[PDB]
Amino acid sequence: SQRITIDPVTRIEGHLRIDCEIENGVVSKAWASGTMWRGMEEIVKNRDPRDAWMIVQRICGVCTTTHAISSVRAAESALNIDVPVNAQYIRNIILAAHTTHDHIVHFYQLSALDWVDITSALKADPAKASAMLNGVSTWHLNSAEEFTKVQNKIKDLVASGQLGIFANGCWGHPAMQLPPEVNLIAVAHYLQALECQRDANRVVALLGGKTPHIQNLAVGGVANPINLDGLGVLNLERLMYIKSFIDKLSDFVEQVYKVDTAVIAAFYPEWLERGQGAVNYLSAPEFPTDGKNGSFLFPGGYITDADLSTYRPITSHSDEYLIKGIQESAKHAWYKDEAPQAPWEGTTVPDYTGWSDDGKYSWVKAPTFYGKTVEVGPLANMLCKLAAKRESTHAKLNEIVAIYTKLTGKTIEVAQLHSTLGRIIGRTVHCCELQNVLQDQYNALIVNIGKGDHTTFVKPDIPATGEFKGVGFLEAPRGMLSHWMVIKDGIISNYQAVVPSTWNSGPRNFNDEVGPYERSLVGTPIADPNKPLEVVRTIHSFDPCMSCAVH
Amino acid sequence: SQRITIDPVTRIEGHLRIDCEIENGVVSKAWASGTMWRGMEEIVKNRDPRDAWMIVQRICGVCTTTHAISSVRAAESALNIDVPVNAQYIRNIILAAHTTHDHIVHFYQLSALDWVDITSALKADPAKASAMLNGVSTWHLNSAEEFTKVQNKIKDLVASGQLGIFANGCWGHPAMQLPPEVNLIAVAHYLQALECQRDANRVVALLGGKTPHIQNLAVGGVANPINLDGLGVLNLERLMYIKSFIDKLSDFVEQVYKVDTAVIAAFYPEWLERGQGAVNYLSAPEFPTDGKNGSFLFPGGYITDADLSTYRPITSHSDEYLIKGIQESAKHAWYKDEAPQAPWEGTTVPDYTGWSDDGKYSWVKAPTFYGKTVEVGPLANMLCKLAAKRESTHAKLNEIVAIYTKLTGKTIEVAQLHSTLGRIIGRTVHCCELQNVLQDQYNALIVNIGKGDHTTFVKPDIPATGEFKGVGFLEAPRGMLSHWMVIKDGIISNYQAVVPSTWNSGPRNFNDEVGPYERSLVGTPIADPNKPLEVVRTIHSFDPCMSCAVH
Amino acid sequence: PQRPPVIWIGAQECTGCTESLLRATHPTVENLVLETISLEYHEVLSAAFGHQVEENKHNALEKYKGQYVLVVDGSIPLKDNGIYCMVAGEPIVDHIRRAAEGAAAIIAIGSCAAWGGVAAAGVNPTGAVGLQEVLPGKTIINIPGCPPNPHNFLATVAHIITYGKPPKLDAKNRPTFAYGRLIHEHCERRPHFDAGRFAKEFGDEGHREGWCLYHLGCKGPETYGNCSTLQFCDVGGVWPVAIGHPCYGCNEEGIGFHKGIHQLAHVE
Amino acid sequence: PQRPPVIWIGAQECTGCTESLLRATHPTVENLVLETISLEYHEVLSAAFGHQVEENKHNALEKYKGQYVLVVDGSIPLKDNGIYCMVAGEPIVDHIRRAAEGAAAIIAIGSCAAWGGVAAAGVNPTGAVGLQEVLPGKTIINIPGCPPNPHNFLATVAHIITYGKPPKLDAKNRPTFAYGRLIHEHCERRPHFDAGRFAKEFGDEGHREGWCLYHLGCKGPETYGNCSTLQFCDVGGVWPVAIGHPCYGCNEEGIGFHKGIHQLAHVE
Ligand code: NFU
Ligand code: NFU
Ligand code: SF4
Ligand code: SF4
Ligand code: SF4
Ligand code: SF4
Ligand code: F3S
Ligand code: F3S
Ligand SMILES: [Mg+2]
Ligand SMILES: [Mg+2]
Repeated sequence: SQRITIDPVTRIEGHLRIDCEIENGVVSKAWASGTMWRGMEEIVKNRDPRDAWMIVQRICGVCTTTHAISSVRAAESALNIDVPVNAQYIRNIILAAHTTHDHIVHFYQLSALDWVDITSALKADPAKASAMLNGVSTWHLNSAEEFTKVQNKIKDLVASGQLGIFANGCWGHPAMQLPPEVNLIAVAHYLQALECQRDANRVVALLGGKTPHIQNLAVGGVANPINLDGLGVLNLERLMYIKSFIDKLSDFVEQVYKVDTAVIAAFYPEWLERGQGAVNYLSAPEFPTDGKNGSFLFPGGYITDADLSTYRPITSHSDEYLIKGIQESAKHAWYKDEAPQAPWEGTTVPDYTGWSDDGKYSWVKAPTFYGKTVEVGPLANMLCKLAAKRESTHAKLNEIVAIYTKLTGKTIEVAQLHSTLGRIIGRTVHCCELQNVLQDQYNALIVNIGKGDHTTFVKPDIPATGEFKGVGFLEAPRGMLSHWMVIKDGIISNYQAVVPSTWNSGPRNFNDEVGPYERSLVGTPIADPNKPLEVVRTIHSFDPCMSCAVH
Repeated sequence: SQRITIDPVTRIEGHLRIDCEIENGVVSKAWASGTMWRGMEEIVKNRDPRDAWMIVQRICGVCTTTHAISSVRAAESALNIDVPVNAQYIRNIILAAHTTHDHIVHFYQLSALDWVDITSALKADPAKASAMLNGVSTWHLNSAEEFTKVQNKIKDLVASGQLGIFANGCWGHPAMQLPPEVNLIAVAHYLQALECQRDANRVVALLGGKTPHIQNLAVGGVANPINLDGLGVLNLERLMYIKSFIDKLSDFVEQVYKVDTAVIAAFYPEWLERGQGAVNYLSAPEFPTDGKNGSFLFPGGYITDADLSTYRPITSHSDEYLIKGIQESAKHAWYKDEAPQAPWEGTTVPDYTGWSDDGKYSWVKAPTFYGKTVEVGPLANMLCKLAAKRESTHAKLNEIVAIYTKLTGKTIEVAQLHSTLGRIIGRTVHCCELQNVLQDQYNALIVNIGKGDHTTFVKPDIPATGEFKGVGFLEAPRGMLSHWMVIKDGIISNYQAVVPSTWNSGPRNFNDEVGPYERSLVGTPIADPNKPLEVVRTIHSFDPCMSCAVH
Repeated sequence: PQRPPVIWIGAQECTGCTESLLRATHPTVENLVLETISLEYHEVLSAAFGHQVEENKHNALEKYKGQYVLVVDGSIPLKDNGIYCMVAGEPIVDHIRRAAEGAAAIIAIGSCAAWGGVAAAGVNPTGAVGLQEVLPGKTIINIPGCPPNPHNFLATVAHIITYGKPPKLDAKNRPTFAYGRLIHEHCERRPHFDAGRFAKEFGDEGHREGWCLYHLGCKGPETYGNCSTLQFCDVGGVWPVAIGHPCYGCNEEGIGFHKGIHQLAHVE
Repeated sequence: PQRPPVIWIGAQECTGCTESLLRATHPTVENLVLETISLEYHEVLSAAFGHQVEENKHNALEKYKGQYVLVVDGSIPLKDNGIYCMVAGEPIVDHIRRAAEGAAAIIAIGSCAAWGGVAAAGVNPTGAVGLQEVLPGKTIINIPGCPPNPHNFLATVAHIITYGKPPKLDAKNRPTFAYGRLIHEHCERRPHFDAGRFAKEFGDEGHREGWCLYHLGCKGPETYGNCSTLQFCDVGGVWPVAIGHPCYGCNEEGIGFHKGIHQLAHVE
């Protein structure tokens, strides 16, 4: 039984340590550890409920926007506020555009170099690389000439002997299975992605006031002043500018990102056969479109036993079934109180004891839903949508499968979605569907303004006395996010965040059940224990965010 | 025998009427007429010399920048001002970036539809079109996929009821000689050009304060405040932004515009054999780099009898030889005073007599240099630089000719440059060399600021009494520009502009010699006198600007 | 789908207002003409010339009667019976009045068309006037500036297309979203003005700290527009005052091209 | 041609400061990393992980001793002997003191690294401090904001590379080009502030006219920065108050994360 540690795990957000036991070239047991804590839950305590979102947004700047919106939703929940529909349109556009940037960056900047060897890309024939994409994609930047410009940038980087960021990576590793040509294709796409994600953030910026960290929200709605005829406010000219960037996203997402995920899968088919993190999945519905915080564009729900037939829909952020099930345990985390806590009754009292395989080993709490461990994130959200018979999701998944089929002569069944590649696929599908969310919600805003509705804000009435508890759900890039606020005598008496990477990276829980990261690693083949590329591959599929996991 | 009129000539700036007599299907005689007048010379009169540039910039918005810089240079000449060298770097960067936008738009938006048939492009095979460019250009946007997307846009436009801009053009006209594939290529590049020209103007905007119509000049220098450590002024961050846009220009210029020039020439070889407008050529030296208004990056001069050995260089904007030679005559224009006038003594009093074939027929004056008719513009500037043995110009021209040769197996001698396509080639060569001007001058500005020089402005001493005269020369996108200012008792007593298109589009002069547009048309074959595309082709090669020509 | 028709006629124009379209980003000029409108007549851009371009105009005037927006840049010269601007052998005034009859809406883009502009300044040799003067019984939308930010025009056209009516207008028929406020009443240098922090000459210490330009002759105090906020070219931070030169008042009748650059706003 | 080495260490960071680079345009991140600098260590972007990436750090620290610029984002937790941020089994405070030894220059990017920021607010659970407090005797360039405009950082690095010295700094060691002035002393809504034209509640008449946000709790009056001028994302017109929300004072110690959103600022 050989012991390895990967610390730091790079190409994630935040500070993560992964330990594995390896027996007979295969990991037999794992531990995931969040190694940095800030105490954000305590930092926002005792403040006006209206101030929380600006503070708690700083839980993470990668999934910026998410904690901000979840925080206001939680205050709105506590105070029984109906959000103006214009304010929902605005929040929705921001969330969808942000998640667009987020998924693109995760696939390319954070994940690609797990599966792609840049040194191999040097050996490629650009003409052949370009040719093998004919009839596979309509992207306009797949020319031999584009690929050569990219190849020369790599050559020159290598020539300088300053590889920097790209130095000492897993080049030449036995698990790198792409031909030189598709290595070069992917690197060219990596660079192109950076343009696409910038456009996505320009959408976020025009509504948020900037990004990272938007600044246009309020408990009660948004701070954008809608006035078609106003100077210096959200007028038609500004809305046209927003639309201009929304329109630039779809092609890269559909013709590159979507196609590259089927291509990666085609060359790594056994990764559809490992990396399962859980048999239980949860997602919240997202993108409300009425004046009552409901009518979501995306459905949510709960699946158990890896069986879509068990699908229990969740179509309301006020669903008591969802609210009552959630608890967190610090039995194996560095906090004092170890029994499972409902977040409204949660505590976060640090108790650092150092690393113990059998005791406490992480700053991440271990969440459960009615006692079960649950994977959250795009896989969970895809499975829920499939189970809900959302035609759009089936159609989009089938589009990716169809490309995989053209490439391999094989198909992908729902059973193979419980896997490292299935998880990657769920995220790509999410990103693709979000482009229609952006178009629909922009149009809805335009038409609603046309009807004469410029309302963006409902003034919160926060009573000077009495206790109020609120919970704000949000389906973030990485999974179901929830903020839990208790107000007492007009100020925050308790605040607890249960974040998607908390579900996934959580350590062993109150009954010692390992979390999704830890479960997913069991069975991972290791060619070289000094270069455990294979574990990093699986862990990256969850898109770890540790400032999120720990806060 | 047959008489035709083309009124309006489209795809130029301003209002131009062209009349032709046709004999045996060939034009035997032509008239060029500027049909709109504003009286900009009269409008500036009696004002502070410092006010002129903001007013006369409005002579033109296509060649914005040019009249502003020429106007300040004229006031500076009158008052013997040495322009601070940083202000020169800034003026030059603006002029070179603007001219880059100008030339690109002229080749594509103004000119290509003379040579390119959009209906034929629909019939093209995108894969064939892309394959033709293999080894011809390294541009990254020549893929079959790009060309398909472009083809579909045209298909969709035609399919709709509404061709708009493209309605009722010379589609199917016998002088349209491009194959479907090359038509498609050119239309794809027409669209891509629009991005390149936008980037060129972002450079202009960041120093000028906006475009069209910059606002950063002064008699005495510029209004940009250089201070690397200052908030809200021209600091290192702003300069870096400028550089980011400068860097974006060169690939399209070198790999698309330069290449398309040769392919157009490849399919239109006879257009190297007609369209000569003159045997005499004039240009001003340009882009001063010292603190004494000299040391020009580009040389200027005078050439007679279509013979480069006659080249008399001009290396100073205060060269009397150039200053003494210039006169204008309204013998055949709608002004009262008809004998040739030196511009310091020029008048501009309207005398509209309506059209007369033998009398007056234009609002454009007819300029001469020592009594001779002269062509100005990029062909003039190219010829002068070649005559001056400027290695950069020869090298750049040779690159274009070599592409021609790769395409045709034929060559281009200097003799053939005296033509419609030679004039087009001059313009392309000018755009290409200007990219090095941008790099050079940006770097010079950066090093000079690092030496501690942040001077941008010397306050002018303007005497309350006495007479002073100055001339400001500038090599504009369409040729040598000159603004002639007389100051009397603190104010402007006379102001005369002699503009490049005045030289080229001028009507018969005092000695009845036709101007360059008029000469260029003799010999032009006409397939259809009701659609004289062949005339429009040659005239467009001069890049007419009639608000400039007439002012 | 069918795109709203636009007919564009240039009178005494420097073509700067057309050129502003080439700087536009929302929409870009190519998305403008391929997706948002049908540009049925435009002399600067049209493939057709001469007799074929006049065919295009009459055909569009007929086919899209009562549906097109008519745009005019440049001033209209009234002196000597219109002869100072003649296209296809007729005064530009005539082309314009004919086009105005079938117009769904009429826009004067640029200060020249809005109020005569530079061409009508000084002694006004051609008797240049604004479009509203030429078309006295029609409601003309004025979009001034020399040239305005193209989106002042584009968002006005988009309002008509999207919502079926022009945007809200001030007393001078300028869209309020762009011209409802003095530049000075929304200028980022106002604190320097308030504190008496003034640039006195270009290149001086105050100038190089981004101080107020009032004493360089800034016309912001009497010029309505959106130059300080919308600014220009969508790159961020660019308008004349931000790059270091006073507003000249080009938007505003009686200011731009009347007052000296360095004449103070409180001086007539 | 060799590129200047940079070593980036993340302490208690939300990654927003690294993310700001992905919005940059001059240079873009890809141009930054391939052309402008050599980014020798960065946890978020490095191909290598674990032992391999820690090798890269050790190698770069040695090879470029006295040459690299060290960047730190996130606060540094000192409580309980540094255990609140541990990478590769050691307190981040130790990684940072080691790397600071051979640094040519040292930059604290973001308010967390500059002065403790949000992570040191309230009761400060981890005893988080700013970089200057952990590195006494060293000159720390502070580029605050949460996160700053990435060009506040990029132009600082560029000044260092191009002219061999840091840009001019204020008393708090912030580059004057970006932090030399109160936002309120260069804010385009100052005229409304002066006139008494205030938004009182999001969505009200004044708010929808773009009036001053002082009474919504704008911290512009007590916050140094360039948010009103350079603004954000290089699209033009984008900063928090332009969008309709008060400045929170995220740049400024004692303001952001200490005062309530709707708490009024002091005005000089
Ligand atoms: N997506 C996301 Fe965060 Ni940095 C996680 N985990 C979210 O709430
Ligand atoms: N280039 C140019 Fe203009 Ni519209 C001409 N002719 C000139 O000065
Ligand atoms: S307004 Fe200015 S830009 Fe438009 S035409 Fe008149 S002068 Fe040219
Ligand atoms: S610069 Fe012009 S507009 Fe801005 S404050 Fe000073 S005077 Fe007013
Ligand atoms: S400064 Fe703001 S953005 Fe940078 S790390 Fe601290 S919280 Fe995140
Ligand atoms: S309070 Fe805020 S919004 Fe009002 S002027 Fe000052 S900075 Fe601008
Ligand atoms: S001169 Fe004109 S463009 Fe704006 S800043 Fe002044 S109004
Ligand atoms: S909150 Fe921060 S980003 Fe600028 S506007 Fe205020 S300082
Ligand atoms: Mg928590
Ligand atoms: Mg003249």
